[PDB]
Amino acid sequence: SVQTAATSWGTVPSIRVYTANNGKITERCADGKGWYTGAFNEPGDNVSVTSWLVGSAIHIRVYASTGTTTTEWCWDGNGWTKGAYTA
Amino acid sequence: SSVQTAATSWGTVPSIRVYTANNGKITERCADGKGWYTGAFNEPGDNVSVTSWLVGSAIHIRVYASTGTTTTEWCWDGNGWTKGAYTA
Amino acid sequence: SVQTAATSWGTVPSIRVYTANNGKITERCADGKGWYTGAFNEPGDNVSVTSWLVGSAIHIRVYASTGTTTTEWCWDGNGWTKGAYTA
Ligand SMILES: CO[C@@H]1O[C@@H](C)[C@@H](O)[C@@H](O)[C@@H]1O
Ligand SMILES: CO[C@@H]1O[C@@H](C)[C@@H](O)[C@@H](O)[C@@H]1O
Ligand SMILES: CO[C@@H]1O[C@@H](C)[C@@H](O)[C@@H](O)[C@@H]1O
Ligand SMILES: CO[C@@H]1O[C@@H](C)[C@@H](O)[C@@H](O)[C@@H]1O
Ligand SMILES: CO[C@@H]1O[C@@H](C)[C@@H](O)[C@@H](O)[C@@H]1O
Ligand SMILES: CO[C@@H]1O[C@@H](C)[C@@H](O)[C@@H](O)[C@@H]1O
Repeated sequence: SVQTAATSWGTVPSIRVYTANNGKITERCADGKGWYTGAFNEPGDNVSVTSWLVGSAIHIRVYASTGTTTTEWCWDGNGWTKGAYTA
Repeated sequence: SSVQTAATSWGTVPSIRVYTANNGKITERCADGKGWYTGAFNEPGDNVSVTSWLVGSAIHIRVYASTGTTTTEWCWDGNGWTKGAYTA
Repeated sequence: SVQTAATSWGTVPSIRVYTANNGKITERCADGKGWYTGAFNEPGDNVSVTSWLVGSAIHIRVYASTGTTTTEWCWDGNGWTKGAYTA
């Protein structure tokens, strides 16, 4: 099957669901209305996620695994960038 | 090969929910500050993820159950498990 | 492919990433000044994690699965101990 990971924040709430499918991770988003496709699109067969609020600003870390290599992807409001995580 | 689990918790007691995908079936184990018991959640799936949030003292849980390329969202809001609006 | 589970707490933040690799689950840690190897080391092919704060004290529960047997490991400030979880 496809593999998913989920995070949420606040009380509305905001939800982000990540799906690993055919070597690619994509993102679906809800913020109190309908679902929409998120900006996140990077390779992976396995995915985990965690998020935290710095005041009103959400920060997301997505851990994308292909073989024995896990790449950390960072959302800090402006774009998805590679993090310094190593195994 | 092995079962696949997802976990969420809330408050300081705490309350914990663990979801296990086992040979195409997802079941739920629960702790609320005593022992473990089997929860009301039972739906098909080979893969499960979960998130939860509090509105005051009221827990809201979203479980994402996947079979092949089809992900179904299940919603706990205090009364029972309902299918959610999630699509992909 | 390796399988990961991620949790975070606070606003720095603190992040823990658990990786199941060839029947071994290991832990990588970030507390605001780089990644280091954590004290968690247990057998398993699948891992999930949840954590919560009681005031300023962090508690972690890691669910490690081999076949159909899931073992819960507990961090409560001092060390990793066997939890009461069964299925
Ligand atoms: C506003 O942008 C949306 O929300 C952010 C928190 C991220 O999840 C991003 O990928 C998504 O497209
Ligand atoms: C500032 O560093 C960035 O954010 C931290 C919270 C970590 O996710 C780290 O790997 C990443 O490079
Ligand atoms: C009160 O009901 C128990 O706790 C709820 C929060 C849900 O996890 C439900 O499946 C479980 O049976
Ligand atoms: C009220 O709507 C329900 O809860 C939202 C937070 C979303 O999970 C949505 O898909 C679901 O149908
Ligand atoms: C202080 O010790 C570090 O942080 C704890 C919260 C645990 O993740 C432990 O395994 C790790 O070595
Ligand atoms: C106090 O009991 C310990 O912590 C609880 C929150 C549960 O994780 C339980 O399985 C564990 O034995």
